[PDB]
Amino acid sequence: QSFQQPCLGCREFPASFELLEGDVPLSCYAGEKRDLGYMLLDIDFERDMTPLFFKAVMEDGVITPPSRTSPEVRA
RNA sequence: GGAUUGAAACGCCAUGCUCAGGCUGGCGAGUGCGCGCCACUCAUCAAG
Repeated sequence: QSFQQPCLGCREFPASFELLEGDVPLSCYAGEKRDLGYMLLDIDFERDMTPLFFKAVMEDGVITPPSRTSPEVRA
């Protein structure tokens, strides 16, 4: 169930979803560290919709962004 | 139930491969070559 069909970015790309109740499956990038550069965390809507960015590293295929509510990522 | 740099977003309108042009003119299967040389139907059996 859902309020609306989720989409992968743009509405024309529907996202099939499913709750995961166990260990995450294996990633194709399991043994690799990859740097993706700075990308978007979220839009700080409270601060007149100021975007904020973080540098994305993709060790083992898992990205760990900082909490967008943290004071040290926000303006 | 506020926000997935999102929410909205046609490649779309239309356009003869056509007009046409012998595969033709002509060329003996032909000259010739015994099925032939031989070989008993035959040795018997009343008519009732």
